[PDB]
Amino acid sequence: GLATILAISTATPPNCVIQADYPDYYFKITNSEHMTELKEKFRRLCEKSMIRKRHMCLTEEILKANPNMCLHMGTSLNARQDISLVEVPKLGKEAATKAIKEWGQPKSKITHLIFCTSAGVDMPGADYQLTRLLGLSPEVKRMMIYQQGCYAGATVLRLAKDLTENNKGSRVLIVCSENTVPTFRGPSDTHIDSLVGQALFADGAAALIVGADPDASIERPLYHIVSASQTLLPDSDGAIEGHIREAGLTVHLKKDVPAFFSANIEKSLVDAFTPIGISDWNSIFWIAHPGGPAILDQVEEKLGLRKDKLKASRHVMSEFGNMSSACVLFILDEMRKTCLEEGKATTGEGLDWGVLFGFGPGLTVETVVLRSVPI
Amino acid sequence: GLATILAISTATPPNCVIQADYPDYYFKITNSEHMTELKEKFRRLCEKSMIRKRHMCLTEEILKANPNMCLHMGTSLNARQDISLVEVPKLGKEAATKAIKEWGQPKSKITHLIFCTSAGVDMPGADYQLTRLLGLSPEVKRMMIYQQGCYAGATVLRLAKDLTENNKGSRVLIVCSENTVPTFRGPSDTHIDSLVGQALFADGAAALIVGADPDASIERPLYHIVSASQTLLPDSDGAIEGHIREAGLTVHLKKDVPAFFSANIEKSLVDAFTPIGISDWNSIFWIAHPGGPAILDQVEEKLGLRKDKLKASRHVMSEFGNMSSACVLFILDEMRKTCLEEGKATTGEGLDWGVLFGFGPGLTVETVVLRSVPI
Repeated sequence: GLATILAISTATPPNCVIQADYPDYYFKITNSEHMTELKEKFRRLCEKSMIRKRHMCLTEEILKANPNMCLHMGTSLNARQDISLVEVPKLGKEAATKAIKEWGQPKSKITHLIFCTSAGVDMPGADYQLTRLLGLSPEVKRMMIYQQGCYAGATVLRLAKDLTENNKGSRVLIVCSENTVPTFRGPSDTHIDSLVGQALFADGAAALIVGADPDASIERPLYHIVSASQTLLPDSDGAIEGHIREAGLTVHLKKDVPAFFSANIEKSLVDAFTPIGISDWNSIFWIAHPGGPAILDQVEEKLGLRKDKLKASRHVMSEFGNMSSACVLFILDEMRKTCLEEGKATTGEGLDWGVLFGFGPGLTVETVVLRSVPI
Repeated sequence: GLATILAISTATPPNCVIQADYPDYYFKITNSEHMTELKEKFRRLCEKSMIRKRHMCLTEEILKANPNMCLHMGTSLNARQDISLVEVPKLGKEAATKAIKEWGQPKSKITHLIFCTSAGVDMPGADYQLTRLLGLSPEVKRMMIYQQGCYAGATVLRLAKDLTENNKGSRVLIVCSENTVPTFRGPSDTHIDSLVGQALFADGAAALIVGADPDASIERPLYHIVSASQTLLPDSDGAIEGHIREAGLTVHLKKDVPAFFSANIEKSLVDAFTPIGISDWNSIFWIAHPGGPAILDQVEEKLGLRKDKLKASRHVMSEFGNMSSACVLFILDEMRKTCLEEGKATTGEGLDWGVLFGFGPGLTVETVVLRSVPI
């Protein structure tokens, strides 16, 4: 067969933050109102993010209950773990139940589970928690993908393709669940790159069903996963790092990040699409992890993409912020729903071939070649 | 093709502790010599461990510099991470270099990397570090398996099987690297289960090359990975837990653990060997994760295994202790070397079919069916 996405669903915590209001709220709750210049910098970061709103399980009440999380470097990993380790599989279950209901088959037919998160590690992991919460078969074959950051929404597709194509009749449930509990922290003039995360990161979960031999009388293909590649970018060592410490997950970013991704992305397109015979990057549909807005702007400019190629990707970023691995799965869901509602000829904006990109630490570009499905 | 192990190598840190001396050493370096009854309990645990020696990168000198690690619950994750995150890929590279040398092919033919550890998470992960240290191709397809504990030496074989068999010509490098840095801590009267870990856990790394289409002119099969299953045991929730906290990785064990594994292991054997037609568990060769010695004793008793079926597994436990995911890979290396030197007819103690078991949190039994290779 050929790995095929059969259902997609998403979930977010009910609490949302309006990005226009976030600088005042953030500098107040972190006791940082004396940092007037830094607050103006943060306002500019929030304005430039092109995020309208973000969902966050971290409410004002929870932050007031956890003052060490509101320090810049407060000893707080235990408080963060206590919140996030429950929230990650809970939000994952919400998305998974909806995807399983869309699919419409018995959960006993789920043979594999891939769980992905960077919001907190535990033994047994979130894959175990989700298996028990859902009532999956105890013999479900689990793969727990921890702490791989913003490219792992593509990673899980790369993994799912090999799992489903090498196991006749297998059905893989994929769940990505991300949140800001590990990364939220007070500001510091010494650490501007942390501020970037505070402007961008958000909560969300997405779930998919994948199989390589869809039964046309009961299942409905949405996308086919044709190929999946991964590469490290030259000379990019150390550009993005995240450390799990006593103060939570600390983020470290170098100024050069968008230039690294935009200068190297065409190589990934050439390598992925030369065997297909496609070289017109405007003739394919696009899903690009959008959590770095300058990355997409510079990729668009470097490649000469028409300004609407990234519309679905930028829409998810506007309405949800950087939900890490879940973003590209939300974008797939946005695209297939918008294409159905608008009467497009395919789930890929009327086009047959598409590309899905994950970007993250390494640097690392994950490149997935997709095919759409008619109407 | 069919996933085939083509090379195996191992590595350990040079420092080792003799188990007969460890109760005195451990109770001195943790400033706990007044706890005489607890020390006697620890002596009995160390004696019943059937471990002769363990390798550990944690030295007396390093422990003296990290007093927070010597308390039972001292704030110490940062100090642990600082040691472990460099040691994990360093020891992994040592094993990987040896395995690639045995294999004898250029490192540029490695298309995939699986890295597995529970000794500390970082972004980018140990897979990235190993890629750069080894000079693997930037386009190597990486899978980072973090925090899955003592069954993950079987997990990586399950993963490698699907990766190699779905990608023609692919060659996967597997590296498992474990250490005691996150778990070492001082003793406590009300946490005897943590004391168990202090008697058992050890450092080590193993590396393998796997491919599904071995070229007999240049490559040398050692074992074939025929099937790979995973299951959760009934009624076992919470029997083993490990939490990543400000004090490091804390371990929590209920008393019933060996009985859970021994009561349920025959179901896994029947499920795995029914398509092959085997029911005599003495007629297959055995690789069993040995880090819980009572588990192997009860499995041996329950199934009626003859007294030397578990010899290779217990030998690795005796000479190296519980190195978590790396143990079963050490046992595979020990078995194929012993069989070569004893003039056995196959790499599986003269037998054709074998079973490899990982045991870990969940509970979770991973069951891998192997075939040996002749002489």
